[PDB]
Amino acid sequence: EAVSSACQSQTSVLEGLSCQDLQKFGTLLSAVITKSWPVHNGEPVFDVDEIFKYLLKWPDVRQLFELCGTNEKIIDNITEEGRQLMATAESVFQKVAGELENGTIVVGQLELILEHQSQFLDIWNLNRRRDVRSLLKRRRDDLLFLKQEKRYVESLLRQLGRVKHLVQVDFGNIEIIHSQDLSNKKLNEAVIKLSYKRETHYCLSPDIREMASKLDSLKDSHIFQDFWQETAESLNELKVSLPEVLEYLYNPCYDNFYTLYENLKSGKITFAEVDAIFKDFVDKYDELKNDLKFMCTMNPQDQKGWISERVGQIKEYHTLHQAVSSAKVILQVRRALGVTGDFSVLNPLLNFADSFEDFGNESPQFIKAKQLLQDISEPRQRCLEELARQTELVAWLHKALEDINELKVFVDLASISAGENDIDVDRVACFHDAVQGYASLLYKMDERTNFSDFMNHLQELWRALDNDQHLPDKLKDSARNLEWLKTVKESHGSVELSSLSLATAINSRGVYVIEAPKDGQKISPDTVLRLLLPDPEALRTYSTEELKELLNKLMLMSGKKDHNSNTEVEKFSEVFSNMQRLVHVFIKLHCAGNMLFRTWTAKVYCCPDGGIFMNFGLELLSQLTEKGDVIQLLGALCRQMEDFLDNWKTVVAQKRAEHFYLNFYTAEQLVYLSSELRKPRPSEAALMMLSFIKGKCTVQDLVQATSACESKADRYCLREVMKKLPQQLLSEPSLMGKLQVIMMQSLVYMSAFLPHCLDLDALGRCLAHLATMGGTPVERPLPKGLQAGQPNLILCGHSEVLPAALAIYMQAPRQPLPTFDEVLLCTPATTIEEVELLLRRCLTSGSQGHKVYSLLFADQLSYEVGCQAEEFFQSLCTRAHREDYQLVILCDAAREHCYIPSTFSQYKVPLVPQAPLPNIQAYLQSHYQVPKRLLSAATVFRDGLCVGIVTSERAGVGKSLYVNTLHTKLKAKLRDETVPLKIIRLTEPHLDENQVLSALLPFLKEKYQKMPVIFHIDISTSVQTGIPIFLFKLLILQYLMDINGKIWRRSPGHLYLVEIPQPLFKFLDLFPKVTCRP
Amino acid sequence: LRGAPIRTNIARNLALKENVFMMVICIELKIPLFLVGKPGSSKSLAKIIVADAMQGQAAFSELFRCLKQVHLVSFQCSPHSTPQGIISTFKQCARFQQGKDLGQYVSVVVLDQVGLAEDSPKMPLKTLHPLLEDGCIEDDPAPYKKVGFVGISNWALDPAKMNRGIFVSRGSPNEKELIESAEGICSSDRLVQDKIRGYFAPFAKAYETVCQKQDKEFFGLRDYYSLIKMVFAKAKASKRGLSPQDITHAVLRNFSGKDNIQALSIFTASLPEARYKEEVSTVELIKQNIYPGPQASSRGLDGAESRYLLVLTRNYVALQILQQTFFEGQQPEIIFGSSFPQDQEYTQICRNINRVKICMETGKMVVLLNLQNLYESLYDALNQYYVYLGGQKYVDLGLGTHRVKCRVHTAFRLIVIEEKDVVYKQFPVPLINRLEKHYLDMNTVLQPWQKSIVQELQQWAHEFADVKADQFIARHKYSPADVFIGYHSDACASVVLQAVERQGCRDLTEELYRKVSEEARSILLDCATPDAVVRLSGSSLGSFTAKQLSQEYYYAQQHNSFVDFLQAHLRMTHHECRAVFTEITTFSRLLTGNDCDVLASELRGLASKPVVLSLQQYDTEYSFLKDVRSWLTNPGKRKVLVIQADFDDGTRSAQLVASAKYTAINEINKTQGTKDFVFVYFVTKLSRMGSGTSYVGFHGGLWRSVHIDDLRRSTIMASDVTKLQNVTISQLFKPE
Ligand SMILES: Nc1ncnc2c1ncn2[C@@H]1O[C@H](COP(=O)(O)OP(=O)(O)OP(=O)(O)O)[C@@H](O)[C@H]1O
Ligand SMILES: [Mg+2]
Repeated sequence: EAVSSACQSQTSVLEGLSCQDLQKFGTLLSAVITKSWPVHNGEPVFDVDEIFKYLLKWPDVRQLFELCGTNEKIIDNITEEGRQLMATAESVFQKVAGELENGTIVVGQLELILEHQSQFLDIWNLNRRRDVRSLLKRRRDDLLFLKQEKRYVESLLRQLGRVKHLVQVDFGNIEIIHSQDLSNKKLNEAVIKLSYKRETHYCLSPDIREMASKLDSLKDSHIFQDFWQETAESLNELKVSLPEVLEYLYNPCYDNFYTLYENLKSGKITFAEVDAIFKDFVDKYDELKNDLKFMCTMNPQDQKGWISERVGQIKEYHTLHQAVSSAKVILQVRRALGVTGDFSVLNPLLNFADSFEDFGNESPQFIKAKQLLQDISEPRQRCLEELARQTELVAWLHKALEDINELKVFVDLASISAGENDIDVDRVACFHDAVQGYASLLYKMDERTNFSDFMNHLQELWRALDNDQHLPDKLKDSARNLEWLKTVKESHGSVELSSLSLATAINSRGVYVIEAPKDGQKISPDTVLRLLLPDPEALRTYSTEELKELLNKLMLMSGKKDHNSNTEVEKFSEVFSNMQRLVHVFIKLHCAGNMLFRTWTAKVYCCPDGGIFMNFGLELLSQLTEKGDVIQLLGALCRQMEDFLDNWKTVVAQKRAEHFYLNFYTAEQLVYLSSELRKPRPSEAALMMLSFIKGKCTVQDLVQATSACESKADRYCLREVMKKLPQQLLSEPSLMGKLQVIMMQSLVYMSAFLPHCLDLDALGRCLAHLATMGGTPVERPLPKGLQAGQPNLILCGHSEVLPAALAIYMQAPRQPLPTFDEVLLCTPATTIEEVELLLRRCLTSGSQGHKVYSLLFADQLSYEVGCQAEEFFQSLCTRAHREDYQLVILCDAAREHCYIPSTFSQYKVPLVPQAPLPNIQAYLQSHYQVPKRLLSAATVFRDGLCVGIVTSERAGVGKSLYVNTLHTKLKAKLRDETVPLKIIRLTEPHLDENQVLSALLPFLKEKYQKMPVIFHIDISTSVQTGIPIFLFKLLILQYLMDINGKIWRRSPGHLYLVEIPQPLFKFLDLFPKVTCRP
Repeated sequence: LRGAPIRTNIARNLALKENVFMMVICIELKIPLFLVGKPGSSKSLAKIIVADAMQGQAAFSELFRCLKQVHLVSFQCSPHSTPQGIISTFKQCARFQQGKDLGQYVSVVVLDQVGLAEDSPKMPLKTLHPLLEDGCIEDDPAPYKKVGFVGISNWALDPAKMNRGIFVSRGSPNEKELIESAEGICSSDRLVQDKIRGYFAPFAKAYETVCQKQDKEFFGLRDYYSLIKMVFAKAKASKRGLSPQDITHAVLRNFSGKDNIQALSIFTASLPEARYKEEVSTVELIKQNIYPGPQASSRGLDGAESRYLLVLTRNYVALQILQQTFFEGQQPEIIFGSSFPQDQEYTQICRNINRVKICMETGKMVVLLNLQNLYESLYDALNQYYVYLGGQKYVDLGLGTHRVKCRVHTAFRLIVIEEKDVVYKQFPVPLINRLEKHYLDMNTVLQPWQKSIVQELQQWAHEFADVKADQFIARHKYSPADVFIGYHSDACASVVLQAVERQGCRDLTEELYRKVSEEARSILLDCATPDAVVRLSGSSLGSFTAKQLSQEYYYAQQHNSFVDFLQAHLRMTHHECRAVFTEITTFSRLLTGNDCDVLASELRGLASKPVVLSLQQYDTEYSFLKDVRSWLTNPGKRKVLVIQADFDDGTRSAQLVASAKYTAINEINKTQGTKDFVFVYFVTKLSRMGSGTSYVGFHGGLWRSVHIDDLRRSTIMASDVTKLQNVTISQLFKPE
């Protein structure tokens, strides 16, 4: 184990051991040779290269072989598997080692032996006892020539491809021979005698090889690539071969290079090539030294006095040219600066600039002329160029500022005027630094100063430029802001406070307000918070989005590096976050259904020591206010609010668990019902939605339910709480205690706080009473083969699920049809609350009837909704229920992979009930029959069915004409009919029931439209994925839903008609259908 | 192109000239433009150069002087876009061109990712058709309403609707195009370009091969341009040409991360001379990416820089290694979507963005954690293009419908830490190309012999719980989790990381192997419950190793009480680190408030009144932040802060620790001065009912984990249980 550990690292294990003990040394050698093996997840090799690499890289294998071969009394006793492995290793070594006497060796193993020469020589001398020197030297020389020709090919290919855009050259066979890797036998190189060696690179002739040798001698010589490119331009497209390129393209280049060579050798070159081909070596010569040394590589001749003086000429010419440029730019900035002055040494300079000379020698009279301008800079003349071209800028400064002292206040005037952004605030500082740097020549400049003073000023500008090399760019981007620089001094009242200043203002006197607005709009988080900033007496209101973008703007302020700014901005951000979070908890509560916070409102004074001001919409409880720092008060208020939300969801879950019928409606329908039932003459919306429990509810029955629900004992209890509460409020000094006790009393005794509503208990009692007056309870037995105590899962098929359910319910002839209860048609993205309500309706004790509760299209619920639904179902079976419930779940046959079908695999009834289509048709048609003595719109239909689906194979037949003629036939009888004919054109795909519900809303919420109204729905041919669910929700279940609002109930006496044009084909046959033909 | 202001290291490909051409002609004729193309098609660069090239009267060229002035109004197009945003942008430019010279001033819109919101759920690009004809909607057409539009998209665009514009649908950049762009990018220096011109064509060939190899669009043009700029900078700084290590480093850095791509092999096949036969690991590539040289970014302007890094990992391991052996001297800030209860996401991302901006201005490294929520607010800063002004770099950072330029320091690096699966299946390809990919998950840093250390320690700690004893009549096999609290089948990797980091020398001498193994053993046993260390006498380890490890557990390491641990800790110095952060796991009950008072009572010499923090009350991040700020504000030296975290309760304070820990360290890195030491201790109470095994392992890097049985001191029993092992109950009652 220890030797396995040691050889796992790359250390040496045995190097000088005195271990003459034979058996034990053999045991440790077996251990090392079984644990130093190249394990690759468990004895994979099937190859000989890796074994050889391990042989040649391990400092203990050669010692092991030495020790095992020195004496014959050790190998005999090592191990059976270890001896097998070292025999395999010796065989592998012999295989790769008899190969080197021939060319059969592989190149990779050859470089591997050359990089471990000592290891290989020792192991070869060891194996010799069972040539080395000459064979290995000859082989390495062969390899060296191999790499020499390979690099020749590489460089020739690269150079001929650098101009690949001009000409293409087919490279014989090398283009494929060189392409392949270096994993081929050495014998392919064919090292022949009688001397020459022709390798796998079938070179056309040795002339190409010597051309490649010269090209690699000047592969990097920049001058050579320029010459070669310009001579390659001479050919121009052309598919040309190698042999003729030598004289078409290489020979002219080499000839020009050779002639230019002897030209520089003579020192007779002219200035035309000096400024034509040496134009990219400006202020860079050492690499030019090495390039010109590369130049003398090709000719086997010395370099003793050739590059030094010639590069001196090059650098002196470059200095001369940069001096001309500096002189002309300094004269330009001088004449632009307006100073007359005197230099009197640059006239000969510009005269020479207007001169042309042809010689490569040293200008000798110009040494004194350039002495004044030897080492100005290679950079830094660009600053003066910018100064020269920015005449407008300096003219404006000397028409506006004209001095250095007032600048100290000028930028200050800018700082307030500049914007809040980082760019806006950095403009002032960049302009300030630019003018501070350039005052050396912009302010210390007279209309007449001499050369020496100008140079001293240039020197002090130089020492002003050493620390900031960006000064010219500061001048540039400040000059580009000339309009702002103009308008800052003539600045009028800038009426825009700031992002940070307005932060301080809203922190100083901000008033956050939560209202839950009484106007018609929604209760979305955007419309439930407002902000007031007062002043004078103007007061600006702020919306949530405006506040959020304000937060963005002051969150992207620049760097002011002070405690005040960042502390105040983060305080404002923090109070905004806590305010939004209280809004969050409040809106969660509001959507939970509270009746205590509907008329709640809250003012939060962001001012320090501003506190909070709560308010409730009732006269029997006084206002609630605090004081203190807003941040921890708001934290406490939010913690208490969330805890109250948890308690409220708990109490509503418990109270729903007691009354069944109060589990019918959704939470917001509960709050609407509690509000409405206290009205003496309730509107028709809640009457219609009560018609789903009592059925055909009226004012008298509802007042009977609401009058026989309460007792005077409850009134005494409320009087007790009213006489008890205010002193409880005054008991706790601060508001936290009185808040906790008011909310606790609300949870325990609610109905006294709002003597204009009903609590959950009163609502449940009223609904139960309406159930008691509305008798003849509905009974529905299960089908054959369906268990009556456990979930009945069915996997029917997408075109059969709905008929399956409609046949399951057929087994109750002459029983009233199902409604939104016990029949839940699921759609993707269905609110969890609706399935929770269905599960409650199917697992409550108080039902006065046995009914089958069906969950259609179960797989279509989302993943998270399905998970929550299953958790609630398991919980509700865990606590308590009635053990005679009929629960049927229907899924799609091909959609078994979803959550709720997978989780009911054990609770599966592989039966798939169904009934013949005429049976379902007779069921539905007979149950749609309106009884006589009802004064219905169905009288004109095919003898009273109040439902019709109008369809045809092709359009343009007159289905709408049939609808209108039925309407006018009804108009013919029952004179003075004024019968409305609503038309709804459902047109978008992914059909939405809310649109048709809303269009249907204003028609029976009036009670003056109880007269027969022949509704006529119509459809468009782009509704592909939304027909069946809506059709079955409206015509069969007789209801229209909304998660948070009223419920529309189809009524027996309002005739409905749905056009549908021509999957669904079987479905349309279910309802009492009419069809028309051309 | 020549009339436009020049920029060094810009290539004259047909691409760029074509986009800027079509752009200048269309916004002059007020014609919509729908420039599409794969990432690296120079569309955004075309937008910027057109914006800064077509100024009216102050134009650098006389031709752009005779042409109009342009004032675009940007509008980023996130997939969560609303038509109100584009309507607002259009109204803004309609006001902008209202009252100004129509023939010399024109305002246009740009939707840099218009193709992204083609299938947004809110139907954003559905009122654009009337907008691009009569200026605005639900109102009269009028002058000062006609507005240009450049619908830049990095994705294939629907042509049927957008036909009214000009679809300049850029194709795949051909090999000649790539060699031309190669020539143009390195145009900054003439001399080295003629030395490195040869490599350009094989680079293009290999890049096209790799781009056509993987169906996924993991590699693109931005990587190629970064590669060529990197080799350009390396050659120009080295001034002698190119050594093969430089080329392989460049291709490795700008091409990596993808699992089924041996891009090094693909490039080196076409470059047989540019072979490398030595091993170069991801660790040094990260060290080069994050720590650019002193000679780097030291000359005029910043044309040549590395890209921001995006580490690909799995099981969220990158932070451990990065904080162990790379983040030296200065610890970068860590930004994340804090998991504290009831924090709104918008405020949190705003705060993260502000911290990002502060770091960029100051020049302190940023290590991100969540990008699927702030990618749309960073890719412009991840575009690495700078709007220079005063010689200072400025980048666009955007919050909602608000994009604002902001400063960036010249010494600033950014790291995005993400897992392999999330990037490969959720990360957008433009972000992939904007970010320099690199995979360093768990094994890249780990040497093979260090993996052997891992397995040997694994088998060593697998039999540490292996005890067979008849001291009790019971048969309960002990898991390695229970003997070493926290162990999670992976903590061996983290602990060996910690060990090699502690060694520091990081070589192989056959002595470092042994000592790293032994320090790893020490770190393991430092998180071992005392009952286990005393049962160790009869466990499968043996009974001499039992004595030795018990000695180390009770004599060298301190495990009697929290106060003894604090004294021993504060007595000794550290690795010059201003602060030391220790995590404490306990079975005793968390301190209750008088205990910290007495704790300071015997810490009157070193501590500064340590404060305890209950994590069930911090229903906001800022409560913790303000507490930490207060604790740093109070005077003193060698202060101590302790955070209690009961894992065994009904609360949710189980993963929240993560957020809290980062926050605390973040606060220090941004709120501690330069003249006070800090010690932060995180204490957690665990049970022996299996909650002491379901607890995650040794969070490595910047958390020294350790296990104290009971926090409170014990005056009654002795502090050394080995003597109690030696003596019997009788010997406890002997008289003097
Ligand atoms: N002609 C070019 N020569 C050299 N580099 C270029 C060229 N065009 C673009 N780049 C490089 O591309 C990056 C800028 O790309 P840019 O942001 O313009 O992308 P894009 O293709 O327009 O797409 P997107 O719309 O996603 O931004 C820089 O890193 C820059 O170096
Ligand atoms: Mg019709």
